[PDB]
Amino acid sequence: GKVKISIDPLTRVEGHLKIEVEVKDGKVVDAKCSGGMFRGFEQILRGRDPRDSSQIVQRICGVCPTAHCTASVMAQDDAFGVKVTTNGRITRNLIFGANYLQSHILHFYHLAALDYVKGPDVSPFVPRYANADLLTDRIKDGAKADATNTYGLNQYLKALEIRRICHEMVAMFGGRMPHVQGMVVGGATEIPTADKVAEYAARFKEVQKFVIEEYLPLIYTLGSVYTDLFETGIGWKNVIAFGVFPEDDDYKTFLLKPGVYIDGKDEEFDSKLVKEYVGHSFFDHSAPGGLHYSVGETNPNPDKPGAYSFVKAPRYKDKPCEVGPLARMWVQNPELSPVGQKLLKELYGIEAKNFRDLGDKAFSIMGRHVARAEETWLTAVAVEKWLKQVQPGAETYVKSEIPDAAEGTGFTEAPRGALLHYLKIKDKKIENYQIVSATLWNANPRDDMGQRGPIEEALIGVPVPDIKNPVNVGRLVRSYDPXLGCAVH
Amino acid sequence: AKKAPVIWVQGQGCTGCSVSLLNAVHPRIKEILLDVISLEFHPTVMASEGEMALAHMYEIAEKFNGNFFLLVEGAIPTAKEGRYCIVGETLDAKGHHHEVTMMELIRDLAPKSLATVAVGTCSAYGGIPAAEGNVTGSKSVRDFFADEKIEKLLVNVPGCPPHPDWMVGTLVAAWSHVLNPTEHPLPELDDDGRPLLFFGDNIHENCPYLDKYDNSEFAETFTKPGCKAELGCKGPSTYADCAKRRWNNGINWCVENAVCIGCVEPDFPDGKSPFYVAE
Ligand code: SF4
Ligand code: SF4
Ligand code: SF4
Ligand code: FCO
Ligand SMILES: [Ca+2]
Ligand SMILES: [Ca+2]
Ligand SMILES: [Ca+2]
Ligand SMILES: [Cl-]
Ligand code: NI
Ligand SMILES: [S]
Repeated sequence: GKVKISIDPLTRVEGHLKIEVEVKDGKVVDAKCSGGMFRGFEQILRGRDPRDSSQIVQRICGVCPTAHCTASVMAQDDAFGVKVTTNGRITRNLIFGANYLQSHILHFYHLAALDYVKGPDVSPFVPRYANADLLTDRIKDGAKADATNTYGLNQYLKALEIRRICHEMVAMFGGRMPHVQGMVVGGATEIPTADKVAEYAARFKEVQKFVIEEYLPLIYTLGSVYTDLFETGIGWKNVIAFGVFPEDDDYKTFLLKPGVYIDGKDEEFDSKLVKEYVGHSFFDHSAPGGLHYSVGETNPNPDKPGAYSFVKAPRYKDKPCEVGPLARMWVQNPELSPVGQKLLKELYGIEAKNFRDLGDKAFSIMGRHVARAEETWLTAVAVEKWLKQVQPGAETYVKSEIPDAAEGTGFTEAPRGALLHYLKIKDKKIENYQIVSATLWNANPRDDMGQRGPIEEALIGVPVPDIKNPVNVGRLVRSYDPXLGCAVH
Repeated sequence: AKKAPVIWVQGQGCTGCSVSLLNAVHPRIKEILLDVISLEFHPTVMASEGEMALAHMYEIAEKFNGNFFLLVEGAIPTAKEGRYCIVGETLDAKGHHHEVTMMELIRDLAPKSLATVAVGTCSAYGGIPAAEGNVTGSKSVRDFFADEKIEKLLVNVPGCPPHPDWMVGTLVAAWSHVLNPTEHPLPELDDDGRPLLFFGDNIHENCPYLDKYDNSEFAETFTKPGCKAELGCKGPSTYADCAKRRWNNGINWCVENAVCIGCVEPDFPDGKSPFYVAE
């Protein structure tokens, strides 16, 4: 009595995604995640001036280009042997942090929310699933249903302007957005002025007000209606984080620390243990057993028997691990926002001080949205601080020369999860460039040992009581905020 | 107040053209969506998914045959029978599955369109996906149309990404033309099919640093005063109105901040590289 459901395109994610599920007795019993578009940035990059990489790599994704830019310039800083100044480090954090706010807001509202909020009866808000299990369907008190839906929809509409303001903030020291000009090997290209710091701060305060007063309350209210969605979309419960937003010049300390949590245990992150498998991916490897990214290979092969995705399969100590706000917030375990502390008590009867106090609820559809909203607040607190630390007039750029032969790795967290760029230079040109991105860790296919990727695994057990309106499949997928351009590059 | 029907498709894109559109002002994106266009299909933002989303796209392409704009973001890969870009899966009168390639999608929808508008340098000219080293046979809309012998009005709005003013302005000008062609002639295009409205000015000729250039005052590093030419600026070989319009609602632009990398040009990126070596 199994039924197959195939969804291609899985919309309201970035890029080209197919999801296939098998359903039996009203639940998903198997799943496959497929990325169907390839460009091959790692091939395109070969033979170029290594400095070009921080422009080229941004075109992997127009939603998170600052993350790729950050990883690339850090790889170049490492390979070129240059140390960034205090003000360069802070300026880079302000450019990138403004897009963290943009990206999370864009995701929750403009990608995720139409699985819960009933939009107006015009395209692109319709057509939609006939039985979409929306706020207007769930809340049985009709006036409350209308009021809650209108509250959510008005925030969706307002968030269009708030996310645009976040890009003004990125452009302030980044030049433009998408695709900044302001981050380069050696630091940042424009020293902040007092006036431009004040202009960034004024916009930031408007974004921060929306985050605290509108976005956080909506997420906690939404979860209080969809309590069943804290109880499914579980997955491996293994998470990894690389560290993001260095808070000191030697990159010893971060806003959100590196770490791994596997099978209920915390451990340190050791980059030596990252490798990629391709048994079910459209790629050829010169040797068996998975490849560490420092010897990564990008030899596309769409004819590879048994393969089903252009996404490779990264594993840590041979374990699938997921990434993103859930991962970072779980690893760091920061104190929850005052709004979260209050609304968890008021709306759920939950006493919670720190993220891990959510317990099992963290590893779920709604847990992922909560983690993302809380991280948006946490990032806003950091930006507010960085705006006080940044020094008008202080040098942000240090000169460098392209080395003949070198290697460097830039580690960061994209809004969607752990990100590194590995750069090898020979004869002053890119010899190899290997990208291990965020959605790569989430939306990957089975490895050579048949272990499902995190999204594939998290789909197992998701309820599908109505096969013609399988809304929880998309809800699970979108809770991960996938970017398939990043996943495949 | 009839809105322009739009089907927005993505090939080998990064969604940056879409994101840049979301940054529009005067009008902003809310008014664009509710008042200016009917965005019928767009994979990043639309409510429906899978079968329902594709069925809706095809229904609109039929009902609005010869009366919708096909907006294309990203390049079209032709190697390996188009299999480097699968845009969806269709189901027959029987129950079987068929993948749809970017090639197949464009070949299908372009002849149904009123006009095709290639937004971004990828779709207009090939861009980064078509750059040296790629193995996907990545192609622009104009080249794919030429190979396919498709004659359909085509307008290119390049940039990586294009400014929202360029995309909105071009689309509004095209729609105005359709509604009243003699009152609103189509924007004059250059040899590369992009409107002179936005791409007629040379950046360098219009640059506020031109006085410094003329006096040989060149910035020694990014954070020193002077013209950016020695840092790699491609303003001299680039045609766009960025010096006037600036970016992100007038907040900054590439040349003030750093350098122009020639992102609107048909030879971007290879003809504009290395980015940090002077022209
Ligand atoms: S033109 Fe540039 S911004 Fe637009 S899809 Fe291509 S890479 Fe992305
Ligand atoms: S080289 Fe660049 S910075 Fe200098 S005048 Fe020309 S466009 Fe302006
Ligand atoms: S200034 Fe140059 S790189 Fe920047 S948007 Fe304009 S054409 Fe593109
Ligand atoms: N955030 C983001 Fe994009 C993804 N996944 C990257 O890296
Ligand atoms: Ca195939
Ligand atoms: Ca890779
Ligand atoms: Ca033909
Ligand atoms: Cl703008
Ligand atoms: Ni992205
Ligand atoms: S980002």
